[PDB]
Amino acid sequence: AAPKNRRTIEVNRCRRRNPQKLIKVKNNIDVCPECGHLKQKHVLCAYCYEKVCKETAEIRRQIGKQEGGPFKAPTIETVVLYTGETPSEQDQGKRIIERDRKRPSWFT
Amino acid sequence: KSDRSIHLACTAGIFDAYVPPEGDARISERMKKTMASQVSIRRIKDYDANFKIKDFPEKAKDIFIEAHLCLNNSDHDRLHTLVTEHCFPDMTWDIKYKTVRWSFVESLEPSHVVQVRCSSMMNQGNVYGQITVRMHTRQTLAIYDRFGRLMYGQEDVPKDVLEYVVFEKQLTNPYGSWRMHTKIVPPWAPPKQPILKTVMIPGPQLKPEEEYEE
Amino acid sequence: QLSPTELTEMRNDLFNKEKARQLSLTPRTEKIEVKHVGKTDPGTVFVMNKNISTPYSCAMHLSEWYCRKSILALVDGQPWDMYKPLTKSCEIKFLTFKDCDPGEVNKAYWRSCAMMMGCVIERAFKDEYMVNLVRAPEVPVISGAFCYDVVLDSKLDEWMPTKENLRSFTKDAHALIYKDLPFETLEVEAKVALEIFQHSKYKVDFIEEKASQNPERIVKLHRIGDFIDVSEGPLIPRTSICFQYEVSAVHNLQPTQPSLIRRFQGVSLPVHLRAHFTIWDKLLERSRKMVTE
Amino acid sequence: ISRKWEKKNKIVYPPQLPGEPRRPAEIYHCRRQIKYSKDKMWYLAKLIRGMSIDQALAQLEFNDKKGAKIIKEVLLEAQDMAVRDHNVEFRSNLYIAESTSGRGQCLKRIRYHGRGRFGIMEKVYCHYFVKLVEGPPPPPEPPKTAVAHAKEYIQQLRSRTIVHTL
Amino acid sequence: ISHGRVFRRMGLGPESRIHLLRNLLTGLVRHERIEAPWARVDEMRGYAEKLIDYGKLGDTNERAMRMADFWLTEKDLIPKLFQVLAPRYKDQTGGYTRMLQIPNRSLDRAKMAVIEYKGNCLPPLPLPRRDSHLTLLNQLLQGLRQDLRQSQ
Ligand SMILES: [Mg+2]
Ligand SMILES: [Zn+2]
Repeated sequence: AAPKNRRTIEVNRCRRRNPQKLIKVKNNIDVCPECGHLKQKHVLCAYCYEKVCKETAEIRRQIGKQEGGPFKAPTIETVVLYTGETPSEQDQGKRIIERDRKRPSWFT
Repeated sequence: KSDRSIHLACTAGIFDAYVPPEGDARISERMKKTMASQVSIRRIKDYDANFKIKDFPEKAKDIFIEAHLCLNNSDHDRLHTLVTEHCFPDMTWDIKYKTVRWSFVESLEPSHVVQVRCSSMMNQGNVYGQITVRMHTRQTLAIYDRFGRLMYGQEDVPKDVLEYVVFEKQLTNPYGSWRMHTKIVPPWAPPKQPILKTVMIPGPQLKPEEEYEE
Repeated sequence: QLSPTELTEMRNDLFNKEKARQLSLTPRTEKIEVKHVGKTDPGTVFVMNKNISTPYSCAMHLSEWYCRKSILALVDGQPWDMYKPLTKSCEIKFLTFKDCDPGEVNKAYWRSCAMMMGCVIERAFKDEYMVNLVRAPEVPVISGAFCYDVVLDSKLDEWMPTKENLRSFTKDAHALIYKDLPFETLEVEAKVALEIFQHSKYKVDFIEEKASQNPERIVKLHRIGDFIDVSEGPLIPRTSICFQYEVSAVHNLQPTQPSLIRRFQGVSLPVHLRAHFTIWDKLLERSRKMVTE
Repeated sequence: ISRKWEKKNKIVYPPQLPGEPRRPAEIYHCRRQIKYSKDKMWYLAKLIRGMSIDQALAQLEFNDKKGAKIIKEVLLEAQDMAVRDHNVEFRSNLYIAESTSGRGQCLKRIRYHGRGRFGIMEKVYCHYFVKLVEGPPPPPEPPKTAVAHAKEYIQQLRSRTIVHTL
Repeated sequence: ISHGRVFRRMGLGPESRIHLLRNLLTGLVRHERIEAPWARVDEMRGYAEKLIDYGKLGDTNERAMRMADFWLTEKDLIPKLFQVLAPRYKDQTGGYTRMLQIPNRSLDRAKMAVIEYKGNCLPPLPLPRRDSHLTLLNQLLQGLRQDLRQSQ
């Protein structure tokens, strides 16, 4: 089957600018208040999540350096310590992951 | 390695800049500064024996006034005639799409030839002479936008200005002329008239992994 | 005796002349520096105009979101109106409804709603009867209602408003909300507030006690359109912040002599914290219940 | 090709009398040769027509299109040139007056079909144009009321004349 | 018609569906927090909850041993499961995993999700928090709660 006639620009404009084809305005945009950045109400904030991802990427690099090779996952729990504190008396039999920076304020 | 080189008409430096004396505006070694100023006066007299330092300050006042009037009506060839090439862009670029309404009211006291220096021979065969003149006059200014609304100053109100304006001539130039080279504003100068709009200075833009430190 | 119309424009004229006097006292432009020290967009410097610029102007420099969500401003730790001019180079911090401690924002909101209800009462009762406004008690948010004390006519000493009358009050308040007037602020001399409110002995007593509590005898006046009132503190920017509004109940106070003081109670909720129909009905019933200070 | 949008940005006005409205600022910006279709870029521009600048930036940040990211960059640099060179007081006090996409210079490549047949592919390019005007966004036109409809019907009925006679 | 169909059609078949979910479960047990497309995260979340239940059944159980052997493909995570994760959740009953939505993949605009085991050593996610109790609406509802309390 082939077009019997050429569709005009008026019919084309009606089809292409029908409101179903247009982009719907989003109402769920909110200012994430921890960093003042735009987020959607149902998703995580992109800025805060990228912050957490870069920090945990450094954590995982340190874990890999301490592990030293594949197939060596520990049988004990793990805690992360920064510079300037000692491991607490609850973190006795836990693998220590040391980080060379201050503890971030959002990490407790 | 072509024979043709750039024939500069001026420089962009001030030979032994006149440090403004403190309290010169507040109040309504001298032999050494005087003999240097007059050494350069001798050199300029040698390269042109028809210079009167007493006859300079009214010509400097003129060059100032018609330079700012050509700045008023965007008369760029006459700005080149009365204004050095180092003086032109920092006089025209910031007003390229703005309307400047400048006027000269009066002079509070006559301008004073306060400094004369001269360059050395080794500047590509060219010898330049610079003269710093203290100007203390009364002027008006009203800078407008691209859209004709006002930026800075007031239309009619005249205010006092003090300035150490420095002129330069290429003495080795057969067709050289005395043109405005720079202006020395003192480090102790009073603060400028405030602008009529508001400015936000943004803080440090932070990548996510960075932390704000005060 | 002055008619309600003419007392209205004379109060408006006095307010406008005092505002013009302050603007003439600051005739030349002057640059102050404002250090935004908020958690978001930290360490941001504005170079504002002295006694002309507003925290709303700072928010408009930053973004539209700060304009639409910022209800109060902390200027050097003190609550500041969003349309109140800045005097001194300070540090600013915008406060919204959804902060960790929105208590100051709540106090400003409830004071604004009380002053709106007082305006509604004053321009709701008839010309042949007499209305006087005593004060808005600083009632906590936890009580559930804003109270305005009104001295009414001895001809209406026996009269009790009906449900359609309360709904008419609510409709007038919604008309004010739709009209969307800014909350204009004026820090004024106690003398000047006295000739503004000279035809009200209760307003004179309130102005005198505010002048007694502060050393310089400077009180705070607020205006929405034509209604001027003495405030206990800062207010919200615009009446359009209010979304759900109702004048719930009217009560008599216990001492009938020497005069009958009627406490009007209402309840309101902003756009940013609008509630559902059922939750709003329960808040309505609690607001209809008695509130004692 | 033509660059009249940039020349529109370089247009200048005479100084203003002190007794007339303030003539709000106009800022013209464009990006040329975008590897994107002008129709899809039209959908994005028709989305951000008439919005405030921050509303447009929010919508483009949470849209899912390459054109949305490109237009967001263009809007940000237009806002920067607005409050850097055109004396716009507040960076949030702008709205999008004009926002449209045009055709760019494209390229013809072959598309190998079956048999010995072939087609011509078009490496489509497009331009994006934006105009930012200082001030709050204009209010949306309120929908026509029944009072206005009755009024226009009565105006037609009172504009009736006796035709084809004296 | 897919009425009452609880399982998604994923991969190249049921083979590839179970193998994809097994690889996601393995990554989750190893790193304690992974990101993946939303549908895959949902299915793997169900499997992760059941796997922690088997770990709490314990290593001496041969059935739990066989299940962990199948569903963990590196054989060092089986000590990690049976001696780390089950003792971490010996007190909880079924709330072992947390799924949150992360916006969109930067390439094909896929709906993204991050799934973690609760507890952990990693930096915490920016979890969505409810409004503070000192908010205006919350203070009115708290006063209403008090009024009902002294009423009854
Ligand atoms: Mg498939
Ligand atoms: Zn965030």
